[PDB]
Amino acid sequence: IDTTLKYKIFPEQKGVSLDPYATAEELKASRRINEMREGFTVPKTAIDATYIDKKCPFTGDVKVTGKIFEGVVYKMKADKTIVVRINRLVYNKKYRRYGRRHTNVSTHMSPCFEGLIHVGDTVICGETRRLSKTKSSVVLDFRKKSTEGNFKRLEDF
Amino acid sequence: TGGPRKHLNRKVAPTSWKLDKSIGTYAIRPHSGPHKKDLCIPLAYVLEKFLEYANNRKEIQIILKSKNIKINGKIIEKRKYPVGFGDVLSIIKTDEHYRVFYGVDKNFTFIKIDKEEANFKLAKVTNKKVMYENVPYIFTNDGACFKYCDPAININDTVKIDLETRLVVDYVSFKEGDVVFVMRGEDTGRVGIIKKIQNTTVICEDLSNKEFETSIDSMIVIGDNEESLLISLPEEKGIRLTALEESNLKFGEIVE
Amino acid sequence: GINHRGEHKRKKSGGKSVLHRKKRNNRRGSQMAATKVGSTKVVEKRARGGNKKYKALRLNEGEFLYKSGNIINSSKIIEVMYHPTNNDYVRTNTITKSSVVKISSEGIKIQDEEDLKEMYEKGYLYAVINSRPGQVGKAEGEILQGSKLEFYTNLFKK
RNA sequence: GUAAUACUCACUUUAUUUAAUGUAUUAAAGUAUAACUGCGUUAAAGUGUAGCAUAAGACUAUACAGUAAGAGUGAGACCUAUCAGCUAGUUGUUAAGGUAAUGGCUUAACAAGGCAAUGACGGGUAACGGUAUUACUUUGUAAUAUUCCGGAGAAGGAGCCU
Ligand SMILES: [Mg+2]
Ligand SMILES: [Mg+2]
Ligand SMILES: [Mg+2]
Ligand SMILES: [Mg+2]
Repeated sequence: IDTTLKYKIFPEQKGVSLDPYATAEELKASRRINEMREGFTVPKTAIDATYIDKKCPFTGDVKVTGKIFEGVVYKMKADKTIVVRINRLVYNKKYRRYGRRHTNVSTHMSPCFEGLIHVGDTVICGETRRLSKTKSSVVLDFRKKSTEGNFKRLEDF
Repeated sequence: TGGPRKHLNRKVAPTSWKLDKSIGTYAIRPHSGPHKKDLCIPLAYVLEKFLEYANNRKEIQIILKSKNIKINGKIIEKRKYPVGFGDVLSIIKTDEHYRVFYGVDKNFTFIKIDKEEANFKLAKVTNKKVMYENVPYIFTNDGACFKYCDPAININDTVKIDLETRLVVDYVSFKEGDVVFVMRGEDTGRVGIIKKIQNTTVICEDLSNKEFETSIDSMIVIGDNEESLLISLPEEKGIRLTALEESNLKFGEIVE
Repeated sequence: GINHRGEHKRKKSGGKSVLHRKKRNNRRGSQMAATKVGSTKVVEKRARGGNKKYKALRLNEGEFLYKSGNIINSSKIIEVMYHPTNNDYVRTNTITKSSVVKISSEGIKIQDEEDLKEMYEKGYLYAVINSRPGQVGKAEGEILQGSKLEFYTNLFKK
């Protein structure tokens, strides 16, 4: 029905059944939206859109259980995958100083956020069950890159 | 290790069994039952160590096969039967009855009670839903199912089992300002008055006006009010004085 | 025979891996059972801790549901029209999950719609399977109606 | 044997199986082979043909607790630059098969991804990991086959029945 995602099977959702001869608005009011944890809202693009994804947590099957982490994006080249860089500090007991370590975690990107998220801004994720060989978490919310000091003209004031 | 384990070791035995870590090597691994792994004890240790009725393995079979031992109103002849928390065991001869709960120093005790208390039993609800053909059900801690009860009993309230007709008789609801009993955690055997109920813990008050916080799963309310006192209390009443006052009673208090 | 372990694959960085233990019985597999069309045949399986499974080697007279009138009736299975992942199954006539077929319209009592009328003059109608044949042991599905018929018929052989 | 997938700690399993235990729900005439009796066989080890031969047996289903086990995520851990580039089921998307179950775990089609001086990829070990417990100490080091918990193997490799 929508050609944003190329299909090899009929794009319907699980458990949501209706009469076959159905209008566009009758199809639109029957999309099931999942429930979330506290502190998180479903986005505006999760409701008005028409896509069907198996792995997106809004209008999907995967339930998020467990901890919640954070990071900075590193790459956005492939499809529905982004690489989140996590920084932390370890403590050495002999020299009594700190070191810097880093990890890379590939996480699943929902089709709701399309033109918003760029390179170099924070993402709040959540851990789920396993989804691939290397994919285990899901993007939930984002914030823009901070603008502390930049050239501001008089119209920027 | 392709299957289950059947041998237990004396060094990893629970310390609340009051066993000696001397000459023995193995200990009795008890059967699966209604209680958990922590609140259960084997029966053969009760007739040997805590109660003193037998000396060796032969005299254990004599009392058990004579069918006088009555746990929760049922005769039992297996030495591996687990005696849990809160159950009442009795002998048919000599009219001796006991209630089983912890002492003050995280050890098992046995307290002689009366025949008016020998009838009933207390337990705590954990879960409730409606089963097949529109019949309500209430599930307790030990795994008994009960139907057609009062609708005022909620998920966390306690019940009173008659133990002979197996019918729910009385219940005590869950609220603040109730007397409480604890059975797990780092603090066991404390008896307290509820002050503040949080979503996961409870803020309580001892009889010595102290304070402690404890998760909701580890407690059981025994009475709604101080004047209720549905069961009989232990002799110490679970006060568990600190090491400071234990250092104060030995040498006197510090004069200032 | 066929394992489902993960200890043999390469790392995330691309370096080789090394094993330290033999093959376990916990992760144990089987071969593919391709369900054909013919005279009916069902064999039984034994799974872990009882729990018998049924596999079907040759299947016939699958059950289907009419969506508009909401009744269920049996029909025969004639041909396969489309299979999503591998296009060679249509020449060997194997039935798996989500593969559309061609069924007889004898016992079916249809309503009067514009699209189904021309095929209802002949004996044939269309249906799509929705159950795992090799593990449940029997096929069930839905009859194509409406815009769902508009989607699959662009993918036909023509 | 394994430098980490093994081990320790903190989390998840609505993604899963469990004989013996506890409390509950449900259902309820016909058909073989042994031991026995009797004829035998081969150096040994074992095995055969009869007596329509003849006994006991075999032809309910599920819940919720309770024990036991499987599967995931993250963090920690020896020496080496006279080892600086490495990887092609390798990284991802769709679909199916298979398992008690998540998952390139396996297979079709398409795409070009994935990791690195915060040390990738290689080489060595006279390398089973923690722990109870010993020493020496001014923010902590060193030993720990030895008590206990956990993992792997039965001359070397592979395959399978109950
Ligand atoms: Mg015979
Ligand atoms: Mg391929
Ligand atoms: Mg060691
Ligand atoms: Mg040898």
